[PDB]
Amino acid sequence: KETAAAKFERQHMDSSTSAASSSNYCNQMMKSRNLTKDRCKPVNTFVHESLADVQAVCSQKNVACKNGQTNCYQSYSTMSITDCRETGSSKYPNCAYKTTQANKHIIVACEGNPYVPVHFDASV
Ligand SMILES: [Cl-]
Ligand SMILES: [Cl-]
Repeated sequence: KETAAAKFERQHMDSSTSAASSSNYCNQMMKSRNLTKDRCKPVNTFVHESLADVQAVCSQKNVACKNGQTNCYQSYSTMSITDCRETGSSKYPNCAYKTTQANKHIIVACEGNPYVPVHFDASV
């Protein structure tokens, strides 16, 4: 009951802000995107660009994925992103995250028809 594309959108897209506000962005977004349900998702990145700009990456620079697959693509430009990672004080169900805002290239795995992002691999 979620497509790979839709799961990618939910976990990784935050086009409604230009950049993480505040230290509490990650606590709020990890909860609101339902990434804290039965466990605290340990690590997650949100991208502050339009969905079209992110989708476009699937036609940009083809690079290997960490896992050796060959359907990864690296954004030609940097993009506003926020990395969310659990802190030592995080104990499910009181999940706690460090918010780190940055401008980096993103690397995504793409697939399907239409050929769209299905996994966030990394930022550089
Ligand atoms: Cl979909
Ligand atoms: Cl991630």
